Amino acid sequence: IPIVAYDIYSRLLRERIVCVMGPIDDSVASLVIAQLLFLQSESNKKPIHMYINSPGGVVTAGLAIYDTMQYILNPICTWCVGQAASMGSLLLAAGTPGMRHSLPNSRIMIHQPSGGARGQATDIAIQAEEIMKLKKQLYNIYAKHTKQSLQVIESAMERDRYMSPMEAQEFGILDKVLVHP
Amino acid sequence: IPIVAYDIYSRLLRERIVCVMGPIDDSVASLVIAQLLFLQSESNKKPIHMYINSPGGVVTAGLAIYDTMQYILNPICTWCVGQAASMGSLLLAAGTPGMRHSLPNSRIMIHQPSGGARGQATDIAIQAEEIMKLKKQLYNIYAKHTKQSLQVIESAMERDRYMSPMEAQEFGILDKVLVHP
Amino acid sequence: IPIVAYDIYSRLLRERIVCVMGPIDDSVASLVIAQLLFLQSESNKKPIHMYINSPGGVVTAGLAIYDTMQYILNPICTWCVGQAASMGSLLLAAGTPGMRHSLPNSRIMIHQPSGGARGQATDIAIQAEEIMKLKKQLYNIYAKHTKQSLQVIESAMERDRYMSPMEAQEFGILDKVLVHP
Amino acid sequence: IPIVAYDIYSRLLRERIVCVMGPIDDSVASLVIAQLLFLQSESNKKPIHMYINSPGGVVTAGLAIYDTMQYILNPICTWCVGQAASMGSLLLAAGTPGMRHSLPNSRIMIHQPSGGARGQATDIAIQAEEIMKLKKQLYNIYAKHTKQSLQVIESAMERDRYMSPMEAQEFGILDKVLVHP
Amino acid sequence: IPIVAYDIYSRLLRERIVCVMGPIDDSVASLVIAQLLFLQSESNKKPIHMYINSPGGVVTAGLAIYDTMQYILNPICTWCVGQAASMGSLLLAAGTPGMRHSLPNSRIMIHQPSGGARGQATDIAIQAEEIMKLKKQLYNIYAKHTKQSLQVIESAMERDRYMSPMEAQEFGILDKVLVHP
Amino acid sequence: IPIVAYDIYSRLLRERIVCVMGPIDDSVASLVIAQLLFLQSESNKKPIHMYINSPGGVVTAGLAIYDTMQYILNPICTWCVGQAASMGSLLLAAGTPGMRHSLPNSRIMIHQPSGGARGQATDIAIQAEEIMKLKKQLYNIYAKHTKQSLQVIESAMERDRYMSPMEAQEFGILDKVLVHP
Amino acid sequence: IPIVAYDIYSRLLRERIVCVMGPIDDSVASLVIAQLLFLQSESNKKPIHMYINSPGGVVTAGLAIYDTMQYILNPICTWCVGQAASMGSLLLAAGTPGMRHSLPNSRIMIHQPSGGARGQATDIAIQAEEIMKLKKQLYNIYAKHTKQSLQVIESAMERDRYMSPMEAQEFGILDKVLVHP
Amino acid sequence: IPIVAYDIYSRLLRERIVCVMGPIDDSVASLVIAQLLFLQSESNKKPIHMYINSPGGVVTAGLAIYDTMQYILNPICTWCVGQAASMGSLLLAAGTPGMRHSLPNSRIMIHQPSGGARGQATDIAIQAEEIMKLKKQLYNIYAKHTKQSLQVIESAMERDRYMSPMEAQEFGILDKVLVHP
Amino acid sequence: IPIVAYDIYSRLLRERIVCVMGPIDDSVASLVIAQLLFLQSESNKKPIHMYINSPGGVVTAGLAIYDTMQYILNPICTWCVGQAASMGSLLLAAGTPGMRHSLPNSRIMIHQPSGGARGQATDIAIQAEEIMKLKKQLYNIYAKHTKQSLQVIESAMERDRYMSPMEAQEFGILDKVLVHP
Ligand SMILES: *[B]([O])([O])[C]([C][C]([C])[C])[N]C(=O)[C]([C]C1=[C][C]=[C][C]=[C]1)[N]C(=O)C1=[C]N=[C][C]=N1
Ligand SMILES: *[B]([O])([O])[C]([C][C]([C])[C])[N]C(=O)[C]([C]C1=[C][C]=[C][C]=[C]1)[N]C(=O)C1=[C]N=[C][C]=N1
Ligand SMILES: *[B]([O])([O])[C]([C][C]([C])[C])[N]C(=O)[C]([C]C1=[C][C]=[C][C]=[C]1)[N]C(=O)C1=[C]N=[C][C]=N1
Ligand SMILES: *[B]([O])([O])[C]([C][C]([C])[C])[N]C(=O)[C]([C]C1=[C][C]=[C][C]=[C]1)[N]C(=O)C1=[C]N=[C][C]=N1
Ligand SMILES: *[B]([O])([O])[C]([C][C]([C])[C])[N]C(=O)[C]([C]C1=[C][C]=[C][C]=[C]1)[N]C(=O)C1=[C]N=[C][C]=N1
Ligand SMILES: *[B]([O])([O])[C]([C][C]([C])[C])[N]C(=O)[C]([C]C1=[C][C]=[C][C]=[C]1)[N]C(=O)C1=[C]N=[C][C]=N1
Ligand SMILES: *[B]([O])([O])[C]([C][C]([C])[C])[N]C(=O)[C]([C]C1=[C][C]=[C][C]=[C]1)[N]C(=O)C1=[C]N=[C][C]=N1
Ligand SMILES: *[B]([O])([O])[C]([C][C]([C])[C])[N]C(=O)[C]([C]C1=[C][C]=[C][C]=[C]1)[N]C(=O)C1=[C]N=[C][C]=N1
Ligand SMILES: *[B]([O])([O])[C]([C][C]([C])[C])[N]C(=O)[C]([C]C1=[C][C]=[C][C]=[C]1)[N]C(=O)C1=[C]N=[C][C]=N1
Repeated sequence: IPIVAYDIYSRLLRERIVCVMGPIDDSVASLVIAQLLFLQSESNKKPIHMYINSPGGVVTAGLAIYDTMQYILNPICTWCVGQAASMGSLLLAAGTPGMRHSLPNSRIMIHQPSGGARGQATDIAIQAEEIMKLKKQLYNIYAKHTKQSLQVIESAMERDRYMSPMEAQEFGILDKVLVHP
Repeated sequence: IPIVAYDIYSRLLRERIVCVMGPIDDSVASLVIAQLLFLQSESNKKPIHMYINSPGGVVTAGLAIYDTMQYILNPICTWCVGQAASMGSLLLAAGTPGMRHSLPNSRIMIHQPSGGARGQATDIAIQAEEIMKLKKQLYNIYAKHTKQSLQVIESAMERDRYMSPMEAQEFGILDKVLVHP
Repeated sequence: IPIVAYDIYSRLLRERIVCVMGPIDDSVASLVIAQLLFLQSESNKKPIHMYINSPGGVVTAGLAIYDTMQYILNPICTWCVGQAASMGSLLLAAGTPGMRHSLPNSRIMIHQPSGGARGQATDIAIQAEEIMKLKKQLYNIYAKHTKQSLQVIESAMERDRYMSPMEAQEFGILDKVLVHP
Repeated sequence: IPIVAYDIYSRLLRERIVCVMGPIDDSVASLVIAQLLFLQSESNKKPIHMYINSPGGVVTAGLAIYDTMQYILNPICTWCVGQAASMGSLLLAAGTPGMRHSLPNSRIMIHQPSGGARGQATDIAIQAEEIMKLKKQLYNIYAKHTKQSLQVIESAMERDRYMSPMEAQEFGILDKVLVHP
Repeated sequence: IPIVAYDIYSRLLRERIVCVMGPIDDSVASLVIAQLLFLQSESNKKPIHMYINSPGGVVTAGLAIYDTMQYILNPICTWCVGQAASMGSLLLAAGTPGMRHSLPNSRIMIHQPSGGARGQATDIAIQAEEIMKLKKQLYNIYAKHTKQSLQVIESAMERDRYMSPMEAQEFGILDKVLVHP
Repeated sequence: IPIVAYDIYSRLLRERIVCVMGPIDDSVASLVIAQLLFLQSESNKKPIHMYINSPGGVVTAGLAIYDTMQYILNPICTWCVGQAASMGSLLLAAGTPGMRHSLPNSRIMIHQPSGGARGQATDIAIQAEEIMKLKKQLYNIYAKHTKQSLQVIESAMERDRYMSPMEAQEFGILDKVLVHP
Repeated sequence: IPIVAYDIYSRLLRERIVCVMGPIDDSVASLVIAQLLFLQSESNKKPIHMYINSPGGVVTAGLAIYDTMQYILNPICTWCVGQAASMGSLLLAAGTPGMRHSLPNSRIMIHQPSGGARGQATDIAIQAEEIMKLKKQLYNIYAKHTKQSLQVIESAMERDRYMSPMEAQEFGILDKVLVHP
Repeated sequence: IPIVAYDIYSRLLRERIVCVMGPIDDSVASLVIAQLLFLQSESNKKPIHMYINSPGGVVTAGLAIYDTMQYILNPICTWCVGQAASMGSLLLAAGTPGMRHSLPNSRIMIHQPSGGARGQATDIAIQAEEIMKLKKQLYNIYAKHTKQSLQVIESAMERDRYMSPMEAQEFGILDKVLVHP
Repeated sequence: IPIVAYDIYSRLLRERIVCVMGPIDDSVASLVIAQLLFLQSESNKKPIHMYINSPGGVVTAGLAIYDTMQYILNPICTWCVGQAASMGSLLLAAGTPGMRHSLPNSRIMIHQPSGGARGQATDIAIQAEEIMKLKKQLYNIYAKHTKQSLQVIESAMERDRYMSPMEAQEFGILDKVLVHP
């Protein structure tokens, strides 16, 4: 990591740029929330830019970031660079309307959640009930921000669904596919 | 394994004695069914003795043995030696009425089934539905042979429930606790 | 393995009983085919009994057994004991019409094939084309023996589909659910 | 970890924000207590904000934090971000009354403690007695802060019990579910 | 294993000699019970000789053997060769009165049972209750055959208690310490 | 492996049936050659039946079998059961003209050889020259028995090429696709 | 570890607070002694606060800390936070009389030392003699600071003995159980 | 890493030199994009120099860098040092026309993408469709910057194709092969 | 690493001394090139000293360094300390004529390149062609700087060829063997 607020990510932080890179877990989520709360405290008016290059991650860690993005007053511009899959595509869609961007060659992928269950039949019934609830929760989120109906969402996310940026724009995950500024 | 129809288990087979020992898996189940079908073909009238010392095992392997025991015409005497837990307690209860035996110091344990699930939320919902069906199936079997109501069965099997032979007799899992012949 | 044509499976072979137990691989398939060809050479008229307790296995190994069952002149009675999943459910359905049996508590499961692919994009395109062809092949087989239409087959096998013996009979996988002979 | 009191968590510390993130162990507990004692020494009047995103952890480490929260004079606002399970849900409930918050999409889970025992029968009897005492201890804590009766607590925590924020508010684990400030 | 009913242990079986050697598990217990039932069927009058050299083993496997020894009509002579610890000392004490032997340099050891427990606090409470019951069970057995009071048994077995053959005879575990026949 | 010249493969050997099953290595090749030489010595006139279910194997081991098949005077009938890939498809094609068979659902696959090289640049140049020679060798063999030109062979084997039995017959790998005898 | 004498533990050191956290080994002991000697050199009059959250540790490492606590002139206040087991409970008891504190929900555990021995019988006799001496040493220490007789100490520490803070106060391990300052 | 903006890579950053070294993954891509955005913000007019020594890497990580290079207004000079294979050769070709350089002894390699697929046949069909789309995408990129037709691109990239710098210049991957400045 | 531009290698960098130590890989090559470009930018006239102690390394990483040495305008003095084998001997020979040095007891070794190949026969033919080209490339480099004919080079490098400094000077790898300055 190179040095220029000294190391390169801190130097970008002064620009109000937050990088969401790689798998999203609790540690990653913790960091991003900290930066979003810091950037809100520096000012509640200036936009924040979130650059997303992620294969996905943990649902509750992603929902933590998503709630933080909704809760802070700042407008948030989201940028898909390279890929946005699972949680990364959800966070991309959660950007302020008219402020959700992709580069020309990024890939978007959406799908239903996956997990596991163990134990006695009663413990398994509880855990299956919980992942079903989370599935419905996530589908509501995607319906809200993309404006697609629940039926469309359910049909699209049953299996892995890869999108080009133009397809994603048509779907409602993002607003602009920009080549040059 | 010692030699006396030559090795000691084959020598017992001539007595119409089948040994169900240790964990019950497909291989074990395969063997026991083979011996039961052989002993039926040698005669459909003479009783068979099943000696059970088992910690439990795979549900479908156990249900395979259980169905074989019901299907053949021979009366089957069951003997609890040492322990009968999970499937072993179910097979013990499945013996011909009035022919289900324990030695004085054997332990019986009954409980609900356990397992796992993996994959997408839809795959998990299917697998949880399947272990729930198996649970209801097994509870019906225990209710049939012990004469307890379903409510009693459900209450008893929610957690691990260890029994002395006298308790098991009271429950209806077995008929006789014998010290000497 | 006990001794009574001496060991218990050889002793059953004299009864024209073939055991298909556990995962189906090339070795298992090799054995079963050998026994079927032997039993045909001993006589082409007498029925053969195939007892199936299997979680599934390799497609080509299973198709090897399936072709052997069709090719020999003998009628083949199939028996589901414990479970028939994947290839095991297909082999169960491949028994001579009116001769396909389940015990009361067996579970049947049907689903589409699964696999993997690796290499260059051209190698992956070839391997995906091959598993697609195998899927269509298998669906034709199930349609033939169950008399369901292809559409029904495709709908049923998209995900894991567990069946009781009565459901399986309704589906057309088997003819008789027998409690006692 | 980015740099802006220089690194991002230290920069939040100046805001009197303590982050309780991931599994709670002795090291984590040590850190949180240190920060709480530091923030009390900086002033005993100003509130402290505890942001909780935790799957749970060690009972004594969690009880250490819980006692520290009760002992210091400062009011403590608790924030559920993402999830609060086991100890995390207990620490969330331990916040100053009227000051316990969740974001809209957080999950709360409550359950009884789990552990192990080994050794001679006398050693096992001691260890089982100890985890039983800890269970009663924890149930008293939850009853105190949620105002539910012990009977309700015992019924709810026998198995894993997941809650939405509104359900948690109804239960008494938290006071406010906030979308925007 | 050398050959002389051909291999050396089978050749001893014709003498009505059963060898209980090494750790006692289900497999070992299965074998010994099979031999005891065979030797009873050959005649119910002739004594059986059990030669014991064991460090101990599984409680239910040992109790299986112990019940078999009580159930068969034959008198059983027990021989301590080398050591009898845990279950081995219990099986030695279970021989027919006046027929329990040690060689001059054998060691006897008695102690309480050991085990483990895991899971939720409710599961641990059940498992601890079960090992306590087994402890009381075993102490009753030792009191019966040695004629010591329960209080003496409890005091002696709290910790590992090694005995010479003469001490064991004084205790009541055995009757004769023989140098030459 | 079951017993009926006693075990099932030996019992088939008396029928002049050789089984080529699974991966082809030196050991497998050794066995098959031994059986072919034995069956020739029993008579040079009677046909031999080779049943092939193989994923492939070592080139020199396969070429060993192939040369043996050409060298012995007996006509050889080849049977594809399940699959014939790599060497297995070559051995299938090497059967006596008009005597090469597939079952209806077998898969045939043909491809070029694969391997590795290591060492100094001079050692690598030698090893690459050797696998190139082997490639040309094998393509000549396939051209001979299928009657396709070298150009066709080279085009077909550049990548993995799966065939149905009818396609294989069209290609010239086999003569008859038989459903029933 | 966060930064505010800069990192949080150094910042507490300026308050004369020493943290004894987790397992006590030579490294941990080295650190604590260094801090105690530093804090004595800064002044011999001002009290030191030792916060203890420990599962236990090495006897000689703990005795090193204990001797340092006795040797320095400063009064030492000890605080049980979360747990004090083994050496942690001993160090808690070693605080200046009237200055030994617990929070309400801490657990105290006392027990005898444990270890191992290896080698020749002479080497084992030496090592057993050494752990016996250490046991007597430790029991004298506990008797001194708790004012219990040796007999009481020996009885209490034979097995693991868990205490609530009030029980510990009654025992004499600590003076005050404080809820709020 | 040596120190002279202090460490050697930061010291080069002040020269507007970005190093793309070794395998290209998300972390590497993240860093390079950060530096490119920083260098654009320092001025949009001054050229950037990208030094490439890479064996290749992840497609989406590489496409992320490639899109960033196109999006920023600065001209970008690319330098092949040592090797440019896979993504490294693509990034080399993506430099500003007339500004793409190689040293005399660098090797360029181009080839099609590689990957894997797993799961059900439907999941495999989706994943194969996705790598096919990515292949077409990449071939369009190479056609754009090298000015070769798609047919030429497809023919060249079917297998690994190594190039000297002069060959690469002829192909259109680069403009200048420089010995001295 | 000790501190005196602060750590010892940075302190030498101010002397225009670059250390090439141990195996040469991409990371090592990256560092050396960075330092050479930095030292050129500080001035294009002042010589650079390269101290070489290397067992060898990756060809393209070494060729990267070699091209950098040729490209920069500065004269480069090379010093063999301890050993120069493979790439290390090539880099030693690449120093400015009259400026290539060895200490008295250094060992030089030259040999041909080594590697590996895998895959289909076509992939292996490509990879063997590539290592052959690299071999010819390297032999041209050695011929250029040592002034030996290609025939001499080929003969010398077929096997490992160790040289004393005087032998190396005779060969033309270096100019001066210095005892004292
Ligand atoms: B995605 O592919 O990243 C996807 C999120 C999408 C639905 C918005 N991720 C998941 O579904 C994860 C997968 C995972 C499981 C286990 C560890 C790490 C990642 N599922 C969960 O996180 C999860 C959480 N609670 C219950 C079940 N599954
Ligand atoms: B018992 O304790 O043996 C119990 C049977 C009882 C309910 C009559 N066994 C099980 O429940 C087993 C546990 C197991 C799981 C996995 C491997 C081996 C054993 N459960 C199952 O076999 C099972 C089968 N299908 C679905 C889910 N679980
Ligand atoms: B079943 O669940 O057993 C199922 C067969 C069903 C469709 C009649 N099995 C498979 O689909 C197997 C799974 C498997 C993969 C790899 C090793 C072992 C088992 N699939 C294949 O065998 C296969 C074969 N060729 C290509 C792809 N997949
Ligand atoms: B929770 O799920 O985090 C839960 C706490 C809840 C009851 C408030 N955690 C536990 O119960 C832990 C689980 C655990 C065991 C072992 C290592 C780490 C975590 N139990 C204990 O910590 C514990 C402590 N002492 C005795 C027994 N169990
Ligand atoms: B002895 O030392 O062999 C002793 C038996 C004695 C009391 C007559 N053995 C045990 O107590 C065994 C130890 C053991 C545990 C686990 C695996 C193997 C051996 N205890 C048990 O077998 C047991 C059984 N059920 C519950 C708890 N412990
Ligand atoms: B096939 O897929 O089985 C194929 C044979 C076909 C061309 C008739 N097999 C091979 O090409 C084998 C693959 C292999 C390599 C290493 C171990 C085992 C199998 N190739 C060789 O055996 C081989 C032999 N000598 C040199 C190079 N490769
Ligand atoms: B306690 O549980 O931490 C306890 C101390 C108590 C008696 C005040 N600890 C010990 O007894 C330790 C256990 C241990 C053994 C080996 C490594 C680490 C910890 N015993 C000893 O340290 C020890 C030292 N010398 C001889 C024997 N045992
Ligand atoms: B090259 O050799 O680096 C090449 C890129 C070229 C086509 C411009 N790389 C790939 O094709 C990579 C290989 C790889 C696979 C898995 C992990 C790391 C690298 N392929 C992919 O990244 C990929 C991505 N999505 C789907 C399939 N393959
Ligand atoms: B030397 O011994 O360091 C020698 C270089 C000499 C010819 C100037 N090294 C090599 O030949 C290396 C060996 C190596 C292989 C694999 C990893 C690391 C080192 N060969 C190569 O680097 C290479 C590169 N491309 C193709 C084949 N071999």
